[PDB]
Amino acid sequence: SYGNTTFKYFQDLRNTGLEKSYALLSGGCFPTIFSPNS
Amino acid sequence: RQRFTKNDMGDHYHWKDLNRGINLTVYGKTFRIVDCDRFTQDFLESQGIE
Amino acid sequence: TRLETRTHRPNVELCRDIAQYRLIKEIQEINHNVARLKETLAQAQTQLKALY
Amino acid sequence: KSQSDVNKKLEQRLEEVRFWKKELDDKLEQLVNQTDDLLTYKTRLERSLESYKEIHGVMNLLIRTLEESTEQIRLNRSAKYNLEKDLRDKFTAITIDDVCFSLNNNSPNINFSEKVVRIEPNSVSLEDWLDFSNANVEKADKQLNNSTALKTLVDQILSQTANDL
Amino acid sequence: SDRSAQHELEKDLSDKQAALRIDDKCQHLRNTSEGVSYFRGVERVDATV
Repeated sequence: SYGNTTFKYFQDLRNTGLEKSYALLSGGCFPTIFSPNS
Repeated sequence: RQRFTKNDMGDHYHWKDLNRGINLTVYGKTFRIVDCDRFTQDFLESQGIE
Repeated sequence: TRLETRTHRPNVELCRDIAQYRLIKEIQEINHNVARLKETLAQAQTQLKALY
Repeated sequence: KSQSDVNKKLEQRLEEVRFWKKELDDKLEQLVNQTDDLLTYKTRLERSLESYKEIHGVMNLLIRTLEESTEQIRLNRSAKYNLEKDLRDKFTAITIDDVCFSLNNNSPNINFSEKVVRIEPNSVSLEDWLDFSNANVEKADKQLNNSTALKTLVDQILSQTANDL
Repeated sequence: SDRSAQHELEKDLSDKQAALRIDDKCQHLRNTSEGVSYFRGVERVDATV
């Protein structure tokens, strides 16, 4: 539903935090997610 | 009859990605769409695609 | 004319509603009154025969 | 007396259909404005995308955001098409019924019908009619909500990334 | 003569009310409308009395 698409972007908010965290120091350990792709 | 592999991961051309006058590669050989027909026009515009 | 013309509404634009109902009732009353009037004419001409 | 009563109910139908068509017009024009704005935001996005050829995460993120934008605008003008066809058919009905109203006891080209006195299959009732209209309208409104939220969203994401760099 | 006058005024009224119908729809347009079309040409067009 639309609420769930907004929620998809809410995961995308966590993901924006995730890529910003992925743009941190190396000691900070973080994985890749499904968002990167070809 | 089978599904056509858009990209590497295994995606399918989900018809939401087809307008007039676009190209596409399918197992090597690449093609260019020209035009369409009455029912296709009506259905695609009902879905909304310009 | 009215009931005929209100038959060319494309797709879902037809309502079979209270206007239709009462128009049908109007047709009924027209026919019924015409019948009564013709009957009365019959009686009238017969008794005129008697007068002659 | 009977003739006058028929007149009345004709005007009743006229007025009600007119009100509904005006509602339809209002909602459609609002949606048109919103679609315009979303397309403008798409333009801004692709501008930034091409600019950053001059770190890598932002490229994939912005491509994906453009994807969801495409899906949103998709839904929006699908709803737009539904509402437009509804509007055109409503007006088609209203003009003909008004033509039927105009007639009197002396207008020309008046004749007999042959066989109409029955009820045809594929006919509906008032509440079903109203629910059809109501459903289409409320769907359009939901889509408007869609558009507003995603506008705000895109502005947030662009400003955030810009400040990040 | 009465019948003659009736027929004349009747056809006048019919064409005229059709004309009002037309001009109602003429007004019944608004910016960002549906019936819009890229027709061309008919600007220097007329045949009127």
